Amino acid sequence: RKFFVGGNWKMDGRKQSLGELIGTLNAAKVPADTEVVCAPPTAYIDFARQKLDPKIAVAAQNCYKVTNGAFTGEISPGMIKDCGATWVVLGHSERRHVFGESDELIGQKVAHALAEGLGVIACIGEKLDEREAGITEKVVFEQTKVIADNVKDWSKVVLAYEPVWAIGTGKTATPQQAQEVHEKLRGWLKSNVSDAVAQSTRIIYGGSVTGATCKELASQPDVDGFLVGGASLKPEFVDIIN
Amino acid sequence: PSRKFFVGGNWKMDGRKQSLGELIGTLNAAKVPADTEVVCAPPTAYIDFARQKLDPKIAVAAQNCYKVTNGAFTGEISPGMIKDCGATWVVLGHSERRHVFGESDELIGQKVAHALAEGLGVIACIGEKLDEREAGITEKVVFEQTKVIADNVKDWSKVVLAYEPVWAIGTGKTATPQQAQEVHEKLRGWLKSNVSDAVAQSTRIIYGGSVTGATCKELASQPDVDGFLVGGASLKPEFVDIINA
Repeated sequence: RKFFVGGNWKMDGRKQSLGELIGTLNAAKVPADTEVVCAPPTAYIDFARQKLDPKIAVAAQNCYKVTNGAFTGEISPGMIKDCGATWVVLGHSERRHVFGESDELIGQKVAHALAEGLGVIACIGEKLDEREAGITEKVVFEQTKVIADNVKDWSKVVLAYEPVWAIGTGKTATPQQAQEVHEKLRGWLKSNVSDAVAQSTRIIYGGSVTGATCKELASQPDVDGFLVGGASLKPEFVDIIN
Repeated sequence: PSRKFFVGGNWKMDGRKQSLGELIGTLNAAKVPADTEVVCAPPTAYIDFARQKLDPKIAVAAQNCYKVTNGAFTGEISPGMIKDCGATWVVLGHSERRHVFGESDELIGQKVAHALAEGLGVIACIGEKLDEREAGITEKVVFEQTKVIADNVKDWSKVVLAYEPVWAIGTGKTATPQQAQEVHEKLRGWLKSNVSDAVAQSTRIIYGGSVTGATCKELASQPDVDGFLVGGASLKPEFVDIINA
């Protein structure tokens, strides 16, 4: 499986700050066995695609489902494609847990984005209370199932496990924990979909990853990459890529 | 002095470079009169593209924004971002935001204050729904909406008010030019009563009801109508005719 690194550029964006990042990425080495995706704020997808080296892909942070009037609402897959992005991030923790996007809405979005010919980074994760309460497997699995129900071809899908307790709470993950949760994901895919799908499908980690903690996580047999939050905005993002 | 005629195009669409670029091309090629202030509000995804094709004379607006932010960057575009992308206006309180996405009067006020703080112009939308109008409360509803905006405005220099007769949009009710003038006249009066004579005389109040190439000139002739917030016609060639009303 090709190693997969995504950068979730959640920020109060500017052409100057974004430009600097891009210049840095453009000058950076992308290892040959690696696929890199950057997701700017929506206003900057076009700008980013224009400045970024084609070696690096662009993702939208979100999209809407089949549109129903209401254009002031979210960017459509058509727009995302039009602006030259080839991926979308869906079910990201912030959308799930701050903005209240439903499991069903996410599944609908995945289906729509895929139909419109985008790649999908589909995000799942348990909350802390859930972690402690021994319902992590049940929670991620149900989340995955709804995403899975909306995927015909997995070739353009990447799963991102984001244990929420790894944003905004006081607890930390380890290469061990990542493997456990990650290993289980593949098993669900193997029984539920296919062994071929389970083998080829990248499962990336989205807990808070830093240049400090990236290498051990990468070494795990079932961690195929990262969905990076704050670190994506830093020079250490390059270290993460490598 | 006379209020400068103001025309905004509310480009609510599933946007494309090709269609948008063509529309901008048409505007660039048109003889936009010096005496008309023209503003185009594309989808967010196209907040930097238009400003890269449209004529400098033409001004770009965001369709919405957020108030003070905290985390949650995936949320609405900020005023800083809008400015950064070269837009100098934002449309706030648009009926679609109020009546479909449920934006509160309070939220709109916070947005107005923040947008102005950050150096943007504001197109502030007000208007009454059909039940409100039937119940005889048109003035009450629009005055209250206007009060909320007003409470968040210090300098009116960079504000334009747009009256949207929500009651006559998608309902089967038709607003007559006479009806539009009545609402516009009342709103100016509120400004006079509640802010200043100078503000009342100087503030553009633009019409956000259905306007077309065939109807623009009669509407523009109304004494208290300072221009338009153009919806669907703004995506069409007759948008130039409207500009020239």
